[PDB]
Amino acid sequence: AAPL
Amino acid sequence: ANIVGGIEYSINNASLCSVGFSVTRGATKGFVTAGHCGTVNATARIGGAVVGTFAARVFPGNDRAWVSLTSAQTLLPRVANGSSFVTVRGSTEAAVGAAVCRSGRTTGYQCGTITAKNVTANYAEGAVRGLTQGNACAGRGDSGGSWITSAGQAQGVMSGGNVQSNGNNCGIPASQRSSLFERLQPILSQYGLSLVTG
Repeated sequence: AAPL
Repeated sequence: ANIVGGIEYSINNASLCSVGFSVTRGATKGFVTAGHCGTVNATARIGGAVVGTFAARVFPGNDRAWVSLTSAQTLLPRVANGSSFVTVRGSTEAAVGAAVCRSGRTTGYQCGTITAKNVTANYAEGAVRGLTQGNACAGRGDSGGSWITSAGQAQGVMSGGNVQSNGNNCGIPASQRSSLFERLQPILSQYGLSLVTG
């Protein structure tokens, strides 16, 4: 999951 | 500029994020957005014009920020949905299973349901704890944008997601999406802000  | 949830703004003429919600802090106008979008005193522009600067943020740990705007900005109780608008009525927190939509400048307006609360995202920078997960899709640029129910209850701001190489998770089925938002209520009390409603 990454920022956006 | 008219400040509507979901619209694009830039940070120090480089990054892009989306407006979360119009808020006031006494006589000061602002909007809430994601903490990872800027640092304190970063300049926010909407459509090439300076609209205000980041007043405070917490990222990582949490992912929240609010931008203090100049008095020339027009705050509105609305979240963009295409050419239409969803009216912000309050901030009752919806429960798991509830339907929810989100608005941002990359994928527009997407809906899905809340699947889990108090999720930890382990970003490269550090963990962000206490996020709520929905399966509405989102893409790079949507960060900071509004999560709202159709009934107008504001839920939080877009934090992050399991994005694919195309920059969003819209091409994988809903069952496989993890799109995470920061709850609005702790941001409102942490900064003494009040939601603009209509």
